[PDB]
Amino acid sequence: SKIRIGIVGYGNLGRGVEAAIQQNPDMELVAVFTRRDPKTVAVKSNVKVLHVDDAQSYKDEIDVMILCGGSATDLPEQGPYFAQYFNTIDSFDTHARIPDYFDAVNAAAEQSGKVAIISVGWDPGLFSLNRLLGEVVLPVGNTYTFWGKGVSQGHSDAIRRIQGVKNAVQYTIPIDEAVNRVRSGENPELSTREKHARECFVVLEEGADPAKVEHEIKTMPNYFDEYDTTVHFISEEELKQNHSGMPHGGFVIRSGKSDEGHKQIIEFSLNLESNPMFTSSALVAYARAAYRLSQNGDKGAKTVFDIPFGLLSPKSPEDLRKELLTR
Amino acid sequence: SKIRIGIVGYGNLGRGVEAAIQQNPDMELVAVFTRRDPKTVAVKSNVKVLHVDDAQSYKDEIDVMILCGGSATDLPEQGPYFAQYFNTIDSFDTHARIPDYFDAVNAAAEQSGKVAIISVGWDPGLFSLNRLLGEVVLPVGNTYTFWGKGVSQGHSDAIRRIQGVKNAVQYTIPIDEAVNRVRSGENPELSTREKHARECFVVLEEGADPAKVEHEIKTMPNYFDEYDTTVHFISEEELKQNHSGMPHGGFVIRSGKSDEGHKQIIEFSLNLESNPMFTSSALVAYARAAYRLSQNGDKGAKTVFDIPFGLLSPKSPEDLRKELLTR
Repeated sequence: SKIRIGIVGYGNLGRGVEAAIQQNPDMELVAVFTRRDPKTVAVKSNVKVLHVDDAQSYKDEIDVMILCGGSATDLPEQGPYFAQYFNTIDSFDTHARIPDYFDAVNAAAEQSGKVAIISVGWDPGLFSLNRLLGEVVLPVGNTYTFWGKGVSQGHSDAIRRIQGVKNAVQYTIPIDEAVNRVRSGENPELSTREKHARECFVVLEEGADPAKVEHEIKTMPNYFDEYDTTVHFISEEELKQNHSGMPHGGFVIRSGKSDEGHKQIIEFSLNLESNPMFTSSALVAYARAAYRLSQNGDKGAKTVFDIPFGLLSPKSPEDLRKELLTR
Repeated sequence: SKIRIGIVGYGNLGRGVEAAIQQNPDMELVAVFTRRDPKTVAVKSNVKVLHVDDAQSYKDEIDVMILCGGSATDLPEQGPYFAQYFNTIDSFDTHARIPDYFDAVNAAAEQSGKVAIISVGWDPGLFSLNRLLGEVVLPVGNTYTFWGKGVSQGHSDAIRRIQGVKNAVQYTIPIDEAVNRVRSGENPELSTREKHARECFVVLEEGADPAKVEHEIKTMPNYFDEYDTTVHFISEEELKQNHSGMPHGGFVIRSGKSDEGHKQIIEFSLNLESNPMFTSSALVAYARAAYRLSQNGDKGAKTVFDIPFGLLSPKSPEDLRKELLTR
């Protein structure tokens, strides 16, 4: 029998999960859940769409609910809410709130006897795994994480909420000189501004003051005041033509030394033409783990740090040992 | 209380473990065990050296025994032998024997209620993890593993067993063109001969026939006949001067696609100035896991596929969530 997946939220992430389920034949999409009236949400695979208030009635129809919502508002409620009725996966990515979200999700999942895996994706998720690995395998050394080149939704949206901006896309861009110094094993000390540049393409509103927009962008706290930021005004057509993708990538590098002074370097890198399609394929892999864990009577909140990779595969442990352990 | 480690075999690996223990303050090396008379084995940290026949008398003195022997003959007996009396880690790397070694070690570890983790290292080990990850995150695409540039002990030793060769060192070397094709997402079909070249430096015995040595090297089954192989005869002094390191490295790459055609690429790469120092730094990380698993009543044999990364850290699960989960 197939692992029965439900999706909450049908944004780029939910649409990404639906596509990943197409590539995971042990799985089937039973339902999509939305805040919206169902009738307004056109699901490509033509599965039933339903309102989230109905979801509790599907407790016995779904093995794993993959929560596709944002972290600022959707997850803080949805994580604990759905953990009461299903095993869940989410992409929660808010640094300062992780301990609280975890405790919250965990309390509900313990209560319900369900498995919740939070903060899955590539960062957090894959990259977090690699920060950890770097640090345990090479305890004397330094970890560097770089993001990009690619489109940051959050920074794009930040620019767009400026009055005077009609639309925008921002690229987060590792600065080469900084990545080469890391790669070449110099173990540099690097400030925020030395690691990433930011590059913005902006479509002005009628009557805007460019200089004022540029100024609000470059002096915005958190988003841009710590980085070299460039701004470029272009038309809507240009924004659609050249900046419609959601590529991204990055790398986690650990550079350390043996106790006899040998320079050792670990690098895990990603180069994605679709960020949300990637993130969502990870979500679905982890759903498999949540299921197998649930099936062995496990429960509670987990992160990627608690999940053995074998559980992510449909292949049996024997076949993994046979096929992938070496050569 | 420190985690109490014993080492069996004091070649490059065991000496690597000793160095890694210096970098892991939750650990202490209690004993080295050898086949040799102990008096012939000079341990740099001046820990006691003992004969392997003694080791059983040490079961209540050691938490984890890290087996540093070769896979061709030491491990196939040592794995099951020591798994009767301790938790063990090993680097078993013989593809075709893994299912049998696993079964053998597992039987003993189950019987004794001990935890054995086999085939740890960078390949197998880290790279195997990344083959697995690639494949579950990106189910539609291709995995490629390359090794080097670096010194392969096995191929060096194979050249040295030729009559007429006094000594040698061989380098396994990713062929650039093949790696670029993989990196650029072409998903090429690649033969053995297309992925790696082999490069040999050879110090002839007095009286040797160079042409004949060269011919035996290049037509040797398994080691060289499937590859473009070059041979270079040099002196002993040059071999000491320029070919004394044990560097190595490589990468595992998955190139896949979203169900909508987006090209996605995962790469995990290593660049090591000391292969054995690296491999042994991993063994010691995993020893930590073996101990935790032991302490929670777990038992039986494991591979890296069964070990959650969290268990490899000395930091609590809480501190890992806080610190490494993002940013």
